[PDB]
Amino acid sequence: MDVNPTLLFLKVPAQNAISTTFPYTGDPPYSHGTGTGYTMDTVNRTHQYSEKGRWTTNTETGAPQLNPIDGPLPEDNEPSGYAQTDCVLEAMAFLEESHPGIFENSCLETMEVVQQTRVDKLTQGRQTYDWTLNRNQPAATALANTIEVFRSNGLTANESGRLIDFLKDVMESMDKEEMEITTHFKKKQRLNKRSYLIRALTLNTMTKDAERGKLKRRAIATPGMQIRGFVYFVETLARSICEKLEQSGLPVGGNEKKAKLANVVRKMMTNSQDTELSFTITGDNTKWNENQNPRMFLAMITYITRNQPEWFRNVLSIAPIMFSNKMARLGKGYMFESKSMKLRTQIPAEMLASIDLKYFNDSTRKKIEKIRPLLIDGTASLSPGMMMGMFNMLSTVLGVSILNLGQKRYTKTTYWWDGLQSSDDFALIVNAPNHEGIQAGVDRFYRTCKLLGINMSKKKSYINRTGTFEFTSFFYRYGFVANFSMELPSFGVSGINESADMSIGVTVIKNNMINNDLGPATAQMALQLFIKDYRYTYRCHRGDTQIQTRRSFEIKKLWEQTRSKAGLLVSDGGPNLYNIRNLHIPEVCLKWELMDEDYQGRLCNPLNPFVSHKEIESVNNAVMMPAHGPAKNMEYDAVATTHSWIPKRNRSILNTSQRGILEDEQMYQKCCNLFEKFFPSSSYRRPVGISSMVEAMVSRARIDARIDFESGRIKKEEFAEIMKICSTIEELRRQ
Amino acid sequence: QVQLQESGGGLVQAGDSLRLSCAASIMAWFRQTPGKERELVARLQYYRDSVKGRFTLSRDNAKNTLYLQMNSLKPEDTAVYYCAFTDYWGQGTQVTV
Amino acid sequence: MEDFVRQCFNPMIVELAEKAMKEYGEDLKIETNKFAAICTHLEVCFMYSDFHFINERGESIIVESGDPNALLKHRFEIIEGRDRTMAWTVVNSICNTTGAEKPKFLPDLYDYKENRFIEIGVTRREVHIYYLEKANKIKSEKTHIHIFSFTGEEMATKADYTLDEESRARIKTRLFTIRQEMASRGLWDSFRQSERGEETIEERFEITGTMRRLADQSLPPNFSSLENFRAYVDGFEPNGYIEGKLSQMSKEVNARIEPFLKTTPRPLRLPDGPPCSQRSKFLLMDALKLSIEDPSHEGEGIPLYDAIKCMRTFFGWKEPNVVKPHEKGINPNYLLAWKQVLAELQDIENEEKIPKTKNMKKTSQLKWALGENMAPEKVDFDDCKDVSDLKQYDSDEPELRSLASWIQSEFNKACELTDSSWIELDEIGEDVAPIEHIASMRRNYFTAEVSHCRATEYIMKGVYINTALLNASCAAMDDFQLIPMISKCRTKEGRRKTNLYGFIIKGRSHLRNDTDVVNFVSMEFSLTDPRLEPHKWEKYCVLEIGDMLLRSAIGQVSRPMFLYVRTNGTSKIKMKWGMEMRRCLLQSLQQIESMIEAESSVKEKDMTKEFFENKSETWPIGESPKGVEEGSIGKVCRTLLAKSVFNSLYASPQLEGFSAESRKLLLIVQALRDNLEPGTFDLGGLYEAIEECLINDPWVLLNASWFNSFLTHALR
Amino acid sequence: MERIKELRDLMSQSRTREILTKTTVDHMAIIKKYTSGRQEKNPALRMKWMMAMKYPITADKRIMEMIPERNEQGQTLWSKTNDAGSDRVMVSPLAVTWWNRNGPTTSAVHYPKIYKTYFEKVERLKHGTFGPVHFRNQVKIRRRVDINPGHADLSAKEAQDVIMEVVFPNEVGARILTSESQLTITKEKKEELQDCKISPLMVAYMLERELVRKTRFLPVAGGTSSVYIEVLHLTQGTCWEQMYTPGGE
RNA sequence: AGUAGAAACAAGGCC
RNA sequence: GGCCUGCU
Repeated sequence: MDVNPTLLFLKVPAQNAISTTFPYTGDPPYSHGTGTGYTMDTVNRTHQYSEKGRWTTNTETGAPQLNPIDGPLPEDNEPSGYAQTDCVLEAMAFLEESHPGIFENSCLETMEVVQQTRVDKLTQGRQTYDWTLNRNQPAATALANTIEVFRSNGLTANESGRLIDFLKDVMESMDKEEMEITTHFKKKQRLNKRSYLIRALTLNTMTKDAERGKLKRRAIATPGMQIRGFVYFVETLARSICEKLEQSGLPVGGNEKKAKLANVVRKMMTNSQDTELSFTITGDNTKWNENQNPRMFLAMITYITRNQPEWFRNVLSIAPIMFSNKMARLGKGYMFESKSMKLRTQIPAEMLASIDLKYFNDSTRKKIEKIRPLLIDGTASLSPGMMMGMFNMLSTVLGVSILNLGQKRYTKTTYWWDGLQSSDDFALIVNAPNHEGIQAGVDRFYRTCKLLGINMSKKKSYINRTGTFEFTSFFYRYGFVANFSMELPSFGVSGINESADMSIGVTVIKNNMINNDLGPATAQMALQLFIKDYRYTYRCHRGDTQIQTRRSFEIKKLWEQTRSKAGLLVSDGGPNLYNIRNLHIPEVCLKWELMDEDYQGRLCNPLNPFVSHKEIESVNNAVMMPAHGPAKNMEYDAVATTHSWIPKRNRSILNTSQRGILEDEQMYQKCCNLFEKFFPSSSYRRPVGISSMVEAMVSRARIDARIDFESGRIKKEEFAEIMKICSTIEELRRQ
Repeated sequence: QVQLQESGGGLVQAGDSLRLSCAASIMAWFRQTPGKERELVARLQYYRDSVKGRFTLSRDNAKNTLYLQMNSLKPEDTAVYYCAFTDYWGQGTQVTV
Repeated sequence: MEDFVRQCFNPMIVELAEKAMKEYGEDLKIETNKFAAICTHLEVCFMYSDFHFINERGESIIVESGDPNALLKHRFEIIEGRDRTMAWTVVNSICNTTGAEKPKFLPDLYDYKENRFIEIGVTRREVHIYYLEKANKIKSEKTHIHIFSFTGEEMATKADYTLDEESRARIKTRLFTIRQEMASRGLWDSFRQSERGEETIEERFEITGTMRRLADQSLPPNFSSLENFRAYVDGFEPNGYIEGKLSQMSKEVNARIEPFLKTTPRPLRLPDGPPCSQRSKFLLMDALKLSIEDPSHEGEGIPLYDAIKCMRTFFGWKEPNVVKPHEKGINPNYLLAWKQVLAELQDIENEEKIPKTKNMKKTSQLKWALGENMAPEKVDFDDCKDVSDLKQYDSDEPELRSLASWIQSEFNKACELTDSSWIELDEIGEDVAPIEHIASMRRNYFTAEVSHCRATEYIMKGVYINTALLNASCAAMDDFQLIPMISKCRTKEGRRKTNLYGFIIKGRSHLRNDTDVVNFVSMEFSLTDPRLEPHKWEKYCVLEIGDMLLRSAIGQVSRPMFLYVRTNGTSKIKMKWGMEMRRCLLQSLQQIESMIEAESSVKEKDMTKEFFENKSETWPIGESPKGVEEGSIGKVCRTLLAKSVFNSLYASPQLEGFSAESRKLLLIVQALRDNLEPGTFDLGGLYEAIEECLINDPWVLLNASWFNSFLTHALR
Repeated sequence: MERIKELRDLMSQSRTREILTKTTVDHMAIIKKYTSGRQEKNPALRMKWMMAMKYPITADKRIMEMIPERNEQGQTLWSKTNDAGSDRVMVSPLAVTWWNRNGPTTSAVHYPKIYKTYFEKVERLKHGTFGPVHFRNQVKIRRRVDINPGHADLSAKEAQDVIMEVVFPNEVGARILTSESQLTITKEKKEELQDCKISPLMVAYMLERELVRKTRFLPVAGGTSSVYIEVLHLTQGTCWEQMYTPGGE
């Protein structure tokens, strides 16, 4: 007899055992080298899906741009980006009519937010493409570098501390004859108008790793800092709009998505009488981002912001204006090998414009030949369409408009449709009195989608009777069925620290028990395995064992020293008291009454040199990138113990010409620590104002010395010493 | 505009005394010689070291008039003597010892 | 008017007033009388505060110039002259230290004698109105208020005047100096009334310059300016434009539904080529175990001593010789490496105490076997351009290979029971709730079912091997290291036992990226002759190292005993994911527990015990030439565990792609079997998407064969 | 005394003087987050990889003067080589366990008073009473429920001023809290935590967690109470219901 | 050789 | 041969 697990589906329905079809117990695919090939392929594919448009050359950037809007209507089922302006404007108008007051309200709240938003909001972001160094750097670092360059060039309106003023300075920089940047190898280099325009309109391309569910790798993009404020405002407007649309599912979580899917299916099927047939289409959109033209987003926003202050319209329109002229950096480059001479070489992507094509294979040779005409200063113009879901929310708005355009008031026919859209994925429930009606409805829905630059993937889509469908790895079969294979990768040690890892593991087990219908015995097994892996990872074994490690000696002496050994934490080699009933309690508090007072005091000592807290945002928040989803943050319950240390940093900056960044880091951190000691609320509430550091610090020294004498340790001798030391630092700052 | 009129001055013996007054229609006396500079006498009481004990500045506020008493005058005190206030100056009177 | 503040006031005050001007964001060129008025307010604040000191008594000491000493305390300490944030900082600090009441508006000074605030304001109008005005602005105030006015008059409540009168004569002399100096200037046409409390501003975000031209090039094809396009949008109204283009659009743009029937789906085509080879990092079906029967636990003990003791338990060693060559390497190197390992093992046996971890010599043998100094040296392009052989890295579709029957048998025997328990679980909090007791009983049942399973043994082998390899790579980055493959089990009798499959030599492991490869050489004992399925051992070199005698009724077999030696490699990501193989247990048993719970939701009672003991219900878990064979729930547990283990062992992008694109077709087939009239828009496209994932991986090809068999058995 | 002294020492050196002079208060946050350290994409892989090194964690410089450089057998506990972009020094994990067996001891009696939420959870569970498990299909319907069982009927911003006035009374600024509920909360949490020396930031964070109301969408069947939602994993399942009554009731 | 698979590893750089 | 780094 030959064993075959798949035959199990002959008795258990597919959805009731779908977890077996998710090989999420092995290493996910990773990219190894350059992503330049993928970037070039994506650029060429985006440009050839809109080949029948019209070509122009921008007078500012001098780059060739392709406009397919209002182009010839498609005559085949292949992907097409020839969106029609009038059709999309009409779709938005019908969306407004079905939801009166949506645009005006959303614009009002967006106007409030834009005129009260601060610059620091831009620091709350992941890697961004700093143009000062032409590389990806943390959002805060890139923002600081750009602000420094602007201030050195004379653009100091951002000193007002307002994001709108920062954007005003950004736009004013566009009209400058010559800017100056700094490079280390420090050298001051001058950038002319066109070079700075291209550096501000460019995107950095990388390869996406840890992407499960496809054989081929893809490319993703990261924009600069000049354009992120406009993107933030536009996405704020789009989120405020989608929050008023029940057909959208992008700005919500997973459980809300399931609830809305259940509600829509029940509404569609229940209202349908015996005569009307119902069919569900589990649709995926092929080349979703490559076929969405930024000009159409400009049209949608300018229709949304009608009868609004002109400044609001301008600030919200700046973003799509820059995306329509966006450029993409090709990537890291290409690495060649010569086996005859036994050597390797790495050529940067910027040489692709001039480098001969003898080194490249046929596929890459043709890709380079096709993309060369669009190469301007080492970057390729990508006007026709978006690169990687930067306008997720606006795309969801367009999809929701398409979904609502079939409310049976615009169809003008017996058939009708509804459903749920989340960018690149949708479920469409279509009802009609007969199979011919369903066919006509789906055909018209597809045709209308093709008029908006949205394509339906026929290969990854199928239609059945309502009651069974899929949506973003959520399988609905007369009710959503748990999978538990999507969350399997999150059952190990997170990698934050000991206490954080313990709390995160127990909380993940608890949550997957609540949401993903994890069984009790399975949860107990998960707890046991997690504890085993945790002890084997942090070298913290039970203590009563003879497992020799680098940490087994101190742990054993602590074990033999303690009297009530049941109170020792698993991190210190103690027994595990966790169970299904204790999954919502931190380890420290669960073992508090069992700890010896000496060990308890040594553990939770504020003066410990290991605990370090930076800001209110990073107290008990851990960023865990979930499998098959975007990066997410979790609140984990933990007590600040000596085990809450933060791990070592990379330390490879020491071998790079960018070595002075570490000295600047140290000096900035010293100044920030001094300010915090002067202003204790610096971390919890970020200080605001327009004065400089030393003014506030010296003046508060004055006052605090005064009052702490009026009652406290200070003495006249010390108070006068502080006053004249303040005068000394004053005259020092003078010179 | 507010303006000052010096009174007093003239020729005087060595070791002898003079009374200067300044009428105004912080306050001062100053002097100046050839061969040097504008030289500080007194403020109102604050004086320069070379002049201490010998000259007594004083004021009336009622009839708007300051007084310099100069006792034990010396050849090196031969100068034009001016009054001033806090911005404005007088025309000065000459004291010849 | 600004010429006055150029002339008279000192720098300190003028820049203080200029920063106060910047504070609330209004411009100085439009209205300057406010600047002069508030700078005079600030000046009176200073001149009233300074020159006033206190000593340990009350009765402030007043000195025209602060002498050098510790006695420089200031009688009145200023509030204004600071930013709003700091003004409120001082307010709150004074309230919290003085125990006084917090005012709602900005004071100007604080004093000790009377322990309270002073809000000085000198207005153009006479005092006896401005005083009570600001008083009714401030609610129930104990802070004393004192104001002057240009005429020279003073006033205050309580008839209180807090310090010397010569200072106030100073104040009013300053005041009339101001007055009859504007007399020379001539400003009272507006000086009395120049500020009326204007607060208004319009936000301006103007598109101009280059950024405007960009806006003119981001419009539809037949538009010339953003102004015109916005006007058109504002004037646009729906007039049935989607219908016109829908009618005009070609009818070939359709989404016709192709019915999906029993005869529609065709079997997935498998690639053809040379048979598929073995990819695992260790032997799974052909492993052999040398044991000692020690009482130590899994992690307890020292590796090298245990390995040597286990190997001394076997007698019959012969001089090794080549049996099956690598067919691409230098087998004599493998032979010499094996003899070197034996020699150095003896060398450890001789000395005093067995080292916890041993380093081996870097001979040419393992230099070749571990791929040392073979990475091409990195150079610059400007120095290597004329080399004809210089080209890209080989980037093409992997070699095509057809499925072989060995993977099927390997999976078959990976789901079979064993004579040992390969899982020793940790401790949990004592169960207190009845649901916890039910969970514990279920867990005990599953552990009894799966512990005696080759899948669990493979899990432990992989976890231990990858953990040791990662730790050695991170610790001994430079020097080759010896690691014996150790796994500890427990017999049926209950006696604990150790097992030594072989050895792993880890090489240079300077791993920077998650994809960087660490090469090692693995040696494992076995009894399976490699002359029967040579195509499964394409990358192995197999020697003959001894003879084994296992008790059998046919005299005694005296079988040969071979050594499978190969060069393999891994990476940080692969090591990390292989050291988390225990979650296969989770996956499998979560699936089984979901089955049990779903069935128990029907009958209102827990159904675990009868499922595991009666074994009445069975699921299709394989096909025999006679037909489909069904097994009890325990066999399903073992089968799913083996499937998860093989997923973790043979993981690859092909597996992910095939899994997704075959789950799609499985859902379609399930819809067909449920009588839900399934339909497809392009089924050929889906088939081509599935078939492109099957290239050379044995596991994915076996999964595809299983899928074809399931289709054949289904659709009936 | 000290604080202004390192201020003067910083201003002594030209670079830090320039940083202090030209940098405005508003930019405080930016430069504080200014770092070359990228946020890790795969934390688990490197935590499993770094812990195999010697000196894998980081600690303040003060550790060099509280913990000896080596333990009894000579295993090093800390190193004097500083981190990449900080003055902290890299140390071994043993320095943690050492601190828990011979490090300085204090009085942790006030931690229960600080971490009110967690200890209240423990007390509620310790006195809970379980019941029989009933096996029947549960119709889990998704609903919006409040998870925090100690929220004082305050929002994030609404309680943020309360938290500042409780911890940072001087940086409150204009705000003086009007609602009398906030008055009593301030009084209680002021007199209760008057000398607690854990950290201002952690105290503020835990006060925010305790007082601020927070809500999330979850699949529930029955219950719906704040105390009954924290144990939602233990009382409700796919095909079983476990009757439970927390200690509070 | 080996790992791996649309491009890489099989140490890097600095003296 | 000596020393530096391992997400920069």
